[PDB]
Amino acid sequence: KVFGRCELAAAMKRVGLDNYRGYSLGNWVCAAKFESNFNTQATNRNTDGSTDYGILQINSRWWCNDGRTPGSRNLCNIPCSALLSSDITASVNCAKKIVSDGNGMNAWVAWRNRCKGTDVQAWIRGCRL
Repeated sequence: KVFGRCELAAAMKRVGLDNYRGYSLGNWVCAAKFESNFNTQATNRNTDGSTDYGILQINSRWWCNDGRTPGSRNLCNIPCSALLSSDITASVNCAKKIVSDGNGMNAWVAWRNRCKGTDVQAWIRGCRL
């Protein structure tokens, strides 16, 4: 599923992401935009052989098990395919573990390079949340 901007904002808020660990909703919507373009089915392979999954492009090396990443840790206890669902709950739950990880949202390279320090409030502008 390809979410609309405000639709995703509302789904994320409902599942408790707004200000989770100090990160406003605009941060999460911005990250989804640049990581997957709001598409739950997005997958991208990495150079080390691991693969990024879903709306938040969660990496198979540490977070999920895709059965093809030798030595993956699967810290979120889920098959990576679960992250491609039209229901963002699993992705959000795993993201909550990642952001609590100590590095914050810097774990997401697109957030660091394209969202960090920008007026992320523009991302939820006009939405009825």
